[PDB]
Amino acid sequence: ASLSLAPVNIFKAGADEERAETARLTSFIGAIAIGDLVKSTLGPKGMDKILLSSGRDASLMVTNDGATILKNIGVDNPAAKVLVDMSRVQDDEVGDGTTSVTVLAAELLREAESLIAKKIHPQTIIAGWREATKAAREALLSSAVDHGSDEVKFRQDLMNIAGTTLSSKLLTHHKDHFTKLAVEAVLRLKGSGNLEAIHIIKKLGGSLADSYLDEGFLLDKKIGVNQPKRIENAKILIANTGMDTDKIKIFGSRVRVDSTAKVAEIEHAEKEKMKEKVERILKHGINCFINRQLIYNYPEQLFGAAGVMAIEHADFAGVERLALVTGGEIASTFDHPELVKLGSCKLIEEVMIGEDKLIHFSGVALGEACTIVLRGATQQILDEAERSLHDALCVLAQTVKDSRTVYGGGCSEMLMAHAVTQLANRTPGKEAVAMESYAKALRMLPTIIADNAGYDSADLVAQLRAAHSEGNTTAGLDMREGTIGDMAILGITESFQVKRQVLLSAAEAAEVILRVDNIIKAAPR
Amino acid sequence: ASLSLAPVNIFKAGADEERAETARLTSFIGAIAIGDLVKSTLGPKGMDKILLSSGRDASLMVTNDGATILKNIGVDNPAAKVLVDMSRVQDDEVGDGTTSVTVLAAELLREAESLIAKKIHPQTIIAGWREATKAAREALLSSAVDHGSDEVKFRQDLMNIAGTTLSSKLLTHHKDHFTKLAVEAVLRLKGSGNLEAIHIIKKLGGSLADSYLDEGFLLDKKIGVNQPKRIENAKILIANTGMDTDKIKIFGSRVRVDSTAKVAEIEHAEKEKMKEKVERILKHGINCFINRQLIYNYPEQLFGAAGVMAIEHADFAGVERLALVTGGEIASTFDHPELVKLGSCKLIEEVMIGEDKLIHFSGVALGEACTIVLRGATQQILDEAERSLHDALCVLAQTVKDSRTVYGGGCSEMLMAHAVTQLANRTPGKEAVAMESYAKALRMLPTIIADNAGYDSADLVAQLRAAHSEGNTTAGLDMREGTIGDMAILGITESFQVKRQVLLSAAEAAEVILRVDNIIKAAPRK
Amino acid sequence: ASMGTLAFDEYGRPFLIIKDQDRKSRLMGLEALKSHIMAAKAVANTMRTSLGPNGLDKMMVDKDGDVTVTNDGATILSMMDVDHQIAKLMVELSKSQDDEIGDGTTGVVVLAGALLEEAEQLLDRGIHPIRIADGYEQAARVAIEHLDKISDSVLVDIKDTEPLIQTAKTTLGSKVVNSCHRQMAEIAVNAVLTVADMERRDVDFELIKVEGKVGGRLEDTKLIKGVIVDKDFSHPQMPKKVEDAKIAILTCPFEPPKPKTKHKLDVTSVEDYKALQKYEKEKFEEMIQQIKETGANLAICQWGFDDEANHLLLQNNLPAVRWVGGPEIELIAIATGGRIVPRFSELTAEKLGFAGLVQEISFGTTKDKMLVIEQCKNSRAVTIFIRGGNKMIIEEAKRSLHDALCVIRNLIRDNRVVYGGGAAEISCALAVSQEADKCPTLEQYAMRAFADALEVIPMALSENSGMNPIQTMTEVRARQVKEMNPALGIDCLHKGTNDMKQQHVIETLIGKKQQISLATQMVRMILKIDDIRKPGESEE
Amino acid sequence: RGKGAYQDRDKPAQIRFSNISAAKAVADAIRTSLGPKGMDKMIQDGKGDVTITNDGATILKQMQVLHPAARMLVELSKAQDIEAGDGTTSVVIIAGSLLDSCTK
Ligand SMILES: Nc1ncnc2c1ncn2[C@@H]1O[C@H](COP(=O)(O)OP(=O)(O)O)[C@@H](O)[C@H]1O
Ligand SMILES: Nc1ncnc2c1ncn2[C@@H]1O[C@H](COP(=O)(O)OP(=O)(O)O)[C@@H](O)[C@H]1O
Ligand SMILES: Nc1ncnc2c1ncn2[C@@H]1O[C@H](COP(=O)(O)OP(=O)(O)O)[C@@H](O)[C@H]1O
Ligand SMILES: Nc1ncnc2c1ncn2[C@@H]1O[C@H](COP(=O)(O)OP(=O)(O)O)[C@@H](O)[C@H]1O
Repeated sequence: ASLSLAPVNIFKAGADEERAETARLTSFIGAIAIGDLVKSTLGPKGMDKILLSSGRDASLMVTNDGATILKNIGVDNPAAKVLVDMSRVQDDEVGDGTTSVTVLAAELLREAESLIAKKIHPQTIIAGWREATKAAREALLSSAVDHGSDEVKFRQDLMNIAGTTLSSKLLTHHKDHFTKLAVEAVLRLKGSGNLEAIHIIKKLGGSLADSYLDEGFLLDKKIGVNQPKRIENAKILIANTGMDTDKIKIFGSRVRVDSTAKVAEIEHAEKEKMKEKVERILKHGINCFINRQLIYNYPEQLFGAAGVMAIEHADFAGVERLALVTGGEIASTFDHPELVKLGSCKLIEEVMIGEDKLIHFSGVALGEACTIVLRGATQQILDEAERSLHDALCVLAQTVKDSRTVYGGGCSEMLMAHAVTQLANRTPGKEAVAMESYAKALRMLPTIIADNAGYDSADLVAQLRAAHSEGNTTAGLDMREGTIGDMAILGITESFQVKRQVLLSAAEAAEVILRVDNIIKAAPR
Repeated sequence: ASLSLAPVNIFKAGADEERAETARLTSFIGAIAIGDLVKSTLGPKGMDKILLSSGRDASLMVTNDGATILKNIGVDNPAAKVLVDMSRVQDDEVGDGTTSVTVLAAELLREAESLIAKKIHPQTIIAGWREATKAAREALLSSAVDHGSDEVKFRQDLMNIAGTTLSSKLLTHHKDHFTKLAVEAVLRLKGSGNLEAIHIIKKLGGSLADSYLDEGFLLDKKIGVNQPKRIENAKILIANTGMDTDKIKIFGSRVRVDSTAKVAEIEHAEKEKMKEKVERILKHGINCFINRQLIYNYPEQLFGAAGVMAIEHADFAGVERLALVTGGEIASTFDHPELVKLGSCKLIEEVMIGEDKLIHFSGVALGEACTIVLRGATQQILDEAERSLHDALCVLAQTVKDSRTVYGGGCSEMLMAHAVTQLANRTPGKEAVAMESYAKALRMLPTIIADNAGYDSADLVAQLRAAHSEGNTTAGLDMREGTIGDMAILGITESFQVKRQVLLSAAEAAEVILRVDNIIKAAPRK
Repeated sequence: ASMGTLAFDEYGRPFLIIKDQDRKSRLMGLEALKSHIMAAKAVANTMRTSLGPNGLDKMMVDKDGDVTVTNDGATILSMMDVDHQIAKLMVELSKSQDDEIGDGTTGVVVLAGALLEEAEQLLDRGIHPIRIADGYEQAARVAIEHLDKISDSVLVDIKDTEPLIQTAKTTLGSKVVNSCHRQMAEIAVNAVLTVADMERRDVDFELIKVEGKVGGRLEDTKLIKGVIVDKDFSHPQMPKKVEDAKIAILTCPFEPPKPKTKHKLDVTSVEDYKALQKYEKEKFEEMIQQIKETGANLAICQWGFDDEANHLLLQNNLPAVRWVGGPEIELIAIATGGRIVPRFSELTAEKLGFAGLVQEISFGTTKDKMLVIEQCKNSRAVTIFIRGGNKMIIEEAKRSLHDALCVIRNLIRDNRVVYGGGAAEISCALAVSQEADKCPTLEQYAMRAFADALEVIPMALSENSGMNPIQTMTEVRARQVKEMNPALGIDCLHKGTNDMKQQHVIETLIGKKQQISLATQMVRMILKIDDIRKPGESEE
Repeated sequence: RGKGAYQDRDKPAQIRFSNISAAKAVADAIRTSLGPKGMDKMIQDGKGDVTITNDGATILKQMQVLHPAARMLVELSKAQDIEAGDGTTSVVIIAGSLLDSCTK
């Protein structure tokens, strides 16, 4: 029975239950709504999107990646919340394919709606989809190719993959140069899998071509007054002390005086203690000093008299990457000047770019940190460029970890679709119908990928289907003229692990969402 | 340059026209609504539908045929009006298949909006649908069969076709008796298409199995007071004479007298003229008189003195059919007894069924009429019975006019499916995709056909596909077992002409609907 | 029995009976019982769809906006906006069945639903609830006797778990995790047998936590015989991997403890200030030397440490973590065999737990790592790590492993088991029909009511999948007449055979008898209650 | 073998349940006046017309109801009265009970 047509509604105010078909209608309609809201960023012609803040903040951002929309969007449909959860999972896994897995899930749900309207049970659909996913995964691994051993081929595949990632973004104008720059940046880590080490800056104005890579480090903390402005070839030490009005941590201590003479004596004692601490710091043999918290007037005056620069407002990430790139060691007790390693740098300077004073590091010792200069007229294009660069770094790291790759741009999509169609016509029953709907969603993904360019779909899809039937498993759609051809020679390749992860995530999300039959609601607040 | 975002517009009070894509959305959702309201009445497991007008009148209809269902319904989508029009055209052409063509058009528009979502243009859709309709018509022509030359084969085909037609109706229990009755009535008409020659009574009480095609007739008029209650072997006289408050048509004459003696003499004049008129009536040698208008006390008293039956309030259609079947004539001047034709009758009596008195007629001369007694439990089950009988008579008459037949019940449907499937596989382009969606809707019609009983769809589709692959143009579904069978052996037979008309009309209506892009609305009157 | 009572006294004066009677719907008696039974009707019909492997999964959005997609009925209905006390009573019924067995919680609810289904028609016939309850109790005794008669038991002990693996796979088939049923069964049995007591004692579920992180693939779900630590090392250059580590239990911050009562210290002169500074410095020195005296590898701080302590630990190269939750401290102390340490006074190398292996785990570009502890020679805690494509499949895996482990615990408790999937239900229906045929007539209506009530389980199983229910019902009943077997039932997975035993489906007999008894008792109690008070003021 | 037809559409079923509910409302409003041991009906007209009797079909003619099922039950009762003349009250009660059975 259903509570929709019942003598009583056992609910509080605002809580309701709806008929099974209506419940799935609402859930899957919310899911497909979020799906086509994230849609239209597929392919190299993906249109950008503004991430506006409805509140008084009014923070306006633009991005071509749909995951940014997913992380910052209001949630109404519970299935939409499930979709954003799985998409965030995929994004934390790999930096590309998040919008791909989201749109695949949205389609799978909309043809699930259509197929249930076609009088098919959800369990049969789930079984057919599981069979089709197994077939698609086996086909994808059959055509998967790894070329990590060959260093020249590995570098060429890195070129292709970074170009693939940047094609969907607006940076396609300098795609090749930014590609070689990012590949050099990722190889600068000497096989290190971390990505927070690579740091980026923002500078208003200038052409996009002005963007480049800095091998050293870029710093944007001001220098003191009395200390000399520029001293090179110094030793840099990182400290975790407050370095401001240092007082006894004992809570119960208090001062009880009968006259101002003892007050002045205590003030002089505090000044002498601060001077002793300053001398203890200077005992380390340091000229460029780095601090986290504030530095007051007396210590900065003492540093200026000592001719030693103190750098404040160095946050945890900044000191982290500075230690990674120079080998400096963080310290909190300065009673052992020789027991803490000091940072080694070749050249330090305070460059003047734009209308700001930026400290630039050159000749870093360890080199385990990359600093990238990005130039843009507006902050929006700047953040879009940095997000695209970060996604490129993520996909490059994923390729470095495993070099198993496949031919994308609809090519491997046609492989999967062909395998699933072959199995569907091989098998009888409504499971075949469900998994053929799976296959048609698979085919319609690159359909809209290409149609985002205002091109034709059916002719190219049929041509690629026929060519891959002939055995042209390396044939893929070319965005340059909206035509077909050898996908590899276009220099556009996709990692096999990313494709497999996207396929599995979409399959599992569709399976878990489809099993929902009825929606029950508690009392809203 | 559209109205999606424009600072200024041109509209009247309450007027807001709507763009092409949302025009397609609204028209197609209206078409879907029409199809849904006409569907679920297909196949032997069809389910009846009730009507209830939104006003306080609440017009209530019970019928298994979708044509009457769509006859009485509020219309707001003009495409819905197009659908109602084409269904009514099919109904005026033949009796059966109107719901079939309506649901075909509805599902075609469904697949049309699906293709629109699939990013295709309507013109290519229309071209592909024309090509697919051509191919389907060719395939239907391939397996057409006619057996009208042999009278016994023709009667067997009539038996099968009427049984198939009445299976989708509620009378499936007595299908055999009803089919025999329909065959008897059709062959009693001598092949004439005069539907007005057929009348069926709606009387309350009894069981539907008791229904029979009596050779005579029934009169619902009342016997006079002084008139005899039983006259046998009389002569049927039908008149247009008013003979009530009889006055000259000249309205320019009035009575301006100076004495009541003049008025009394005038009244004596009208009573004498009434006596002369009664004498003129009686001199024709009559015993049963039929009149359209009312009868006063003096004429009935004189007739009772004269021993002549009088029948009043018999409408023009009934008396005309009585003259056609018997031999009487309608008259207005009684100075020509020899120039007025009279019929021949054998049995006129009264029958009491339940608690109502009916004047029973029997012994026809020509027999060019069909009257069937119906023992309906309620008024609505009666209405369903007459609707089903009329549909059976219409389809039998159409088969008489054109005796070409085919095997349907999904078998022919899968035949068109196979033909369009090969056509799609043998050509490239979006045209092939559009006509494949065409064929998919064609196959989706048997989905409703079989799901009116809760049977499997895909398994039977594949089974019939294989059967037609071996060439079995007779392999169709059977509601008894849900398997394949020989429609010729199983008796499920359909008229070739009716099916071809249904297919062509559905294709034409779909083409007409797809050619409209924008719908503009003026200021609403409400 | 609506909007109060209309009397207006009897000489024309205004009349008052009950407070707020202008709109009070006064509910006592047979109509009140109708209201309660129909509310239970709604609850049961909304809940029953989660029965059987083909049974679908309900979702709920709580008052806090958190979704929950679930297959196990107990947790499906455990968070319902219950208003009438009968629904709450059914909730405690489900809870009692769940903590008594763990599986079959759906069975009691559906059985009670069908019992009330025919009870309401029996009430409409004009039958007072007392005789209905007595007949229902007689019927429950008959059903329990049949269940005892058709029992069959096998070996369950720790040495052999192949039947346990089959039972776990059968139980998890109803859950979406049925893709890798063998893998989850094996890992679950390994987890439960990692630490367990076989002398009819409880297994420490405090030490067995089902926790995992999103990401990866479902088949990556693997068992970690150890402890999972969320926190990470504070220093960048600090080493991330330590082997053969020793756990230093610490329950005090790395700062000089302060007096509990309010205190005042008078610092007046330069000498006082310098003396306080050097006292505090020597206190840090004493604390750091005391910490280093034990020589432990890993130090776990509940209250954390400051920057100076962090640098001192860095120079000493002694791995340590900060701000760890108390229950986690208890778990790690039990697993490593550590001892309670209040402060540096009782800090020594002889009270340190041992961790076999400690590692930092990375899941790609997240900047959020975790600490895994395993390989302990005396590990008293074992945890199962589950991977999934999203957090809600993770939750579903959590509850699926929970139910599987509960089934394993029930099997360990006793080997008295039976065959489910409606076959035993059909046998019970046959027994109740026999009792109706062989017992006084007046209560035979309650007899056959209880029979039709027990008949709903195959009803729901069939209509969940989609096969024709009643033809299968009659055919299986006829075959069971031909041969007595609790293994002739519905082939939900469409395996083509009605031999339920051949399909390797095992459920505990204690669970089924408790299900029947609990359902009968709850139905009898609800039959005898006809009082609920409502104000019904229809506030605006 | 296994599953058959999914049977996705369900709303007309519950609409038919509503029709049966109306039919039973009329039926149990009619039921009481059967037999010498029986007691007259319990039905008041919305307009206000009043009749008082023990023969059922008179009450059937009392009601001016909306649902077509009730109207055709009235037709059934009057048809039975026309045909035989006795048991008309029984017919309506049987019809309502059968409708509830169809529900179940
Ligand atoms: N040159 C190309 N030709 C065809 N398809 C491409 C090309 N470059 C990228 N793509 C595809 O477009 C998709 C869009 O990628 P992007 O928007 O960066 O993230 P997501 O993959 O999550 O959508 C990629 O998944 C990729 O498969
Ligand atoms: N025994 C049968 N087996 C299969 N199909 C049938 C059978 N009887 C009728 N049909 C089909 O059901 C359809 C419905 O017929 P009916 O409702 O009488 O008129 P309409 O075709 O206008 O709806 C018919 O077109 C006919 O082809
Ligand atoms: N393979 C199977 N075939 C038929 N019935 C099954 C099968 N597996 C389990 N069942 C039945 O389905 C019922 C529901 O089990 P499940 O949903 O796993 O937990 P719960 O019993 O708590 O609802 C069980 O009582 C069992 O008898
Ligand atoms: N004296 C009697 N004793 C027992 N039953 C009676 C008696 N008289 C009538 N009945 C019962 O009353 C029922 C209905 O009869 P009645 O009310 O006259 O017809 P209706 O219901 O059409 O008005 C019959 O079935 C008959 O068995």
